Amino acid sequence: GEPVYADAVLNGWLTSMGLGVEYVRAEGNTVYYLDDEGREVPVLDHACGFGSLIFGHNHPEIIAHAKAALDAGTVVHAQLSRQPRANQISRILNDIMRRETGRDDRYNAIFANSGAEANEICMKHAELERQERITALFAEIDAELDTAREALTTGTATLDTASLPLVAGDVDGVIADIHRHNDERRAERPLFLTLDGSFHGKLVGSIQLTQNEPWRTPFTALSSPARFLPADEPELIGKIVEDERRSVLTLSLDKDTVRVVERDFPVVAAIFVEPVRGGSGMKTVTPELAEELHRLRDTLGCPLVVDEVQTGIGRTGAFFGSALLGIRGDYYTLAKAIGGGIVKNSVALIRQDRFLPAMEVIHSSTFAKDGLSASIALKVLEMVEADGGRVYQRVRERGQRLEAMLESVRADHSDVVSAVWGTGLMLALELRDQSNATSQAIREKAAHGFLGYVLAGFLLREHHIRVLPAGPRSGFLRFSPSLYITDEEIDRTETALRSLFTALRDQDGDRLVL
Amino acid sequence: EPVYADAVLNGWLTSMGLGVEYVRAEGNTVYYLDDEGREVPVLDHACGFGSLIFGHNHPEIIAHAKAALDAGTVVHAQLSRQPRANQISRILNDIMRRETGRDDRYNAIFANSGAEANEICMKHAELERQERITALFAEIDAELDTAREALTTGTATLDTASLPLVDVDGVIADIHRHNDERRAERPLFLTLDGSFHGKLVGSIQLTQNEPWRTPFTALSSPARFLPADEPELIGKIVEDERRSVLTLSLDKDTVRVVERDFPVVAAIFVEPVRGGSGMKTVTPELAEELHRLRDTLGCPLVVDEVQTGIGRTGAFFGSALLGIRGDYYTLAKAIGGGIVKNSVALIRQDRFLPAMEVIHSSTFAKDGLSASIALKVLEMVEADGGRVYQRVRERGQRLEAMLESVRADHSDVVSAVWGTGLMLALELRDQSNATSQAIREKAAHGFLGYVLAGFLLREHHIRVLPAGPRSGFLRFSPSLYITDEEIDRTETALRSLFTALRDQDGDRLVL
Ligand SMILES: *Cc1c(COP(=O)(O)O)cnc(C)c1O
Ligand SMILES: *Cc1c(COP(=O)(O)O)cnc(C)c1O
Repeated sequence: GEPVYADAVLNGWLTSMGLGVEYVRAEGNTVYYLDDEGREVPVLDHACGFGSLIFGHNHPEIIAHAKAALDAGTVVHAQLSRQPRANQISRILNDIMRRETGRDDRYNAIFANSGAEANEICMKHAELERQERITALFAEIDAELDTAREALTTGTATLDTASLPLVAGDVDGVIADIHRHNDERRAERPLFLTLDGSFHGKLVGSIQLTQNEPWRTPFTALSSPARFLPADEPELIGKIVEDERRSVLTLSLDKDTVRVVERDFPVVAAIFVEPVRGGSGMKTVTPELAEELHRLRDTLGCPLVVDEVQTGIGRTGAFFGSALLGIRGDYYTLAKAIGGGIVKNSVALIRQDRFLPAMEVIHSSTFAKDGLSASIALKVLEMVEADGGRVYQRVRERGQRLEAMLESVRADHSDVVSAVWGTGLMLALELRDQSNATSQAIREKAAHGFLGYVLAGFLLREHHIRVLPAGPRSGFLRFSPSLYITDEEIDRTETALRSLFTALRDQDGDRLVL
Repeated sequence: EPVYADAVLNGWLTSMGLGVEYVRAEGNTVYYLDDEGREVPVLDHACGFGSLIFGHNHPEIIAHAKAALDAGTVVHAQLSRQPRANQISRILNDIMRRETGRDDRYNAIFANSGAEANEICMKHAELERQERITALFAEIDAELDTAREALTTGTATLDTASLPLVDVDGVIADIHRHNDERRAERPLFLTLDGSFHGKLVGSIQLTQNEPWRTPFTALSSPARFLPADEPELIGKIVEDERRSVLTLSLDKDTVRVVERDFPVVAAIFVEPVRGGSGMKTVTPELAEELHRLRDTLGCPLVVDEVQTGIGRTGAFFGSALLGIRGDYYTLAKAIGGGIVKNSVALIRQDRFLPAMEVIHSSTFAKDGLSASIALKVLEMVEADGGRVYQRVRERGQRLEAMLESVRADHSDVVSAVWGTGLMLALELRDQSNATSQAIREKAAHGFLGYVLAGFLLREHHIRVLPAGPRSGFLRFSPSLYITDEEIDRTETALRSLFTALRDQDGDRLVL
């Protein structure tokens, strides 16, 4: 009935899913809402900012640091001055990367405010690399034209007319039609390669790189497209990228004879990959696929960009998921957990032998590289590295525990659960399709793509546990809690799930759907 | 030695005379350490490029933030009820009504930066454009259906003079072919000359500055930059951009293929006060041209207030001050209170498409901490019957006067004072023909303003930063707590600078 200035549709929808609740306080792995009588009810949080809260909500040590930084009158806005904290942060990340990959590469850091902004820095820099490639090729092509003409008009060579259906009739005329052709091509828009089910952001550039169809397809006309390569079938990937070859024309001299010929054009600006893929449902990159991506990157001459916005800061059980999994990228990006659960920060890391110094003075952003997020970033890095790397060891063993009880629930409920996916504290259950379900109310939700959200509402209202779905038809349930998740909390989750998947088995849509 | 960020950026700042690290900040003052380790106070006229309307680290904002942290505010609460967003949007809606007189209502989508706010608007504009497109293409079908069942059932003949635009069935196919090429063509954005709307893949296309933009041209839809001083040229430029689709029109007896307008323009962007042109305000003449265009093309007018907003012009909304009736608005910078990162797109509710609010999202957006701080900042700028704007206006008047008085005595080097409220700038006269070789070389490289800012820093301990595409303006956008004595110290600093520049003393200016 009444005026409403945000969230109306979003709120309506959440309520019907059974998720209309306001959390008023948070600490550790627990968030609180108020019941009818005004009491705080504790809820266990498995969503955790979609992975942002590796140390839980409002970790005391991070809050203290932030308050100290505020109390010291940290310079938050200090644009175009010396801010050595950036260098300090990038130095630490560089060290960690060496230690986890064995490789001795060095990286330059550009800081931003979100994961999508980090990736789009990489997009932009990739296009800078591509333009350099293009300038170098076109320069060569000129000199190949020059040489062919001063051989063709000075005596010494003839133009083989079998070559001519690429473009003819006459010398200067053919040069023009080649210049024409190449310029059309040069100004054509680049292509990005990404993986099926990829999620790389939702901004004008980065949304094109995100699989999910209702999120992307409305905005298709805005920005350069990506091809989504199939992860399970690496053998199809070679052919798909071949289809995307485009050539430019030039004149090649063989002392005596001159021919017009095709010559490779760089259309692909970059290849993007997630070590663990949210939108496919926490599926990790296989060694097979990593090797295909390395081939492509070697073959095309473009950077491989490793999106660690979600997988990074320890959640997989190393700092870098890529290092765990053996993905040798050329750019890396980071965000989410680096803000410590309280602020917004992100970073692109770009290898220094590819880095183009223009980028450092032609890209900028008002909020980026601020002092407060900077200081908090140094803190978070301090904390995950502490005590000889014992934090990763705790991530790994907490993850092992949680994967086991998840695997044990599957085993008893395989009629509704297909698979457990993921690694470390970044895990998911795959639900079996329920579009053919007995219960009319369940089946209708499944048809609408809302099954997972509905199940998450059951978990909430009946077991006070907060889970959120992943995947394009909300067909996965995500678990990415903090490393402080207790065994008793993991037991309470096992109880909750067995209850859920027994109701689903029984097809009890009265209980599941509101 | 090894170096992991900022090497080139730092090298450059040092040579401009701006290589300094600020270690602490309070009010309108930031501090660096001298050779002996003493804190040196510097007056800050840059102020986060306008973010610090209440100065660095305002006690009242710091206290609020610490309290919010101490209460265990829910920062990450995605996909739950976060009523603070609604509360923030409600307040902005009330302020807008009071300043425009208009009784329009606005929906809020929150983001993490000004560029993200604007790109929400870009995206939503394209959603509006796709709806337009679906409606037109639907009509065109029914115009085709009707023409064919008239052409094959007896009753009409196809006028063959029309045909060099494109058998019957063959022509339908070639029309469908044609229209689909057009449909998938990329949209156009209109913006103003010298516009700055962001530096992300989408928003960079909307930013004039050439070395920032032109490397990335191929990535995203282009914008046409319309000339602000010459509104009369704008009509023609937008005409050149017309594109048609083909359809079949029946005149009972006779049937003709004809051109029909296609919506290519997704949105028009404008800043009430234009950073990249050097704090030039939109004239009534130009506002009226923009209103024409928007009425004419059927696309939204997007008002970028990322910089001009939260009071800096002397109203909350610069657009309201200046009479720009936009359809979307965006806000950022000062709404983060000088300590956090927040932004918002406001979109009118009769244009708003509800899909947007469940198909766009962002991990950091709408977080609890920035939210609470946003409510605080709004509290503060609205307090005491609107006395804060009155103070912005009268502080701005003071500062504009001494700037205007410096110009008058140094018009041989200063062209103009631009801007309004506490958002002001001096325009420098071209020095590419300067006597001093060192000055002239810097001016040629586009580095003149930065060099002058280094003089101001090292000799008068004042922090100014340039604006404009050849760094040919000096910006002044201090906090509303700027004192008269601070404004006097700036007048002294400038007279000194512009006397050295007059004398062409490149030993003193260029280092
Ligand atoms: C700074 C600025 C922007 C971009 O703000 P960010 O937070 O850096 O994205 C957009 N428009 C104007 C007028 C600006 O001054
Ligand atoms: C959430 C996410 C992003 C986007 O991060 P934002 O800060 O919300 O822009 C990018 N990549 C992955 C893998 C993500 O999970």
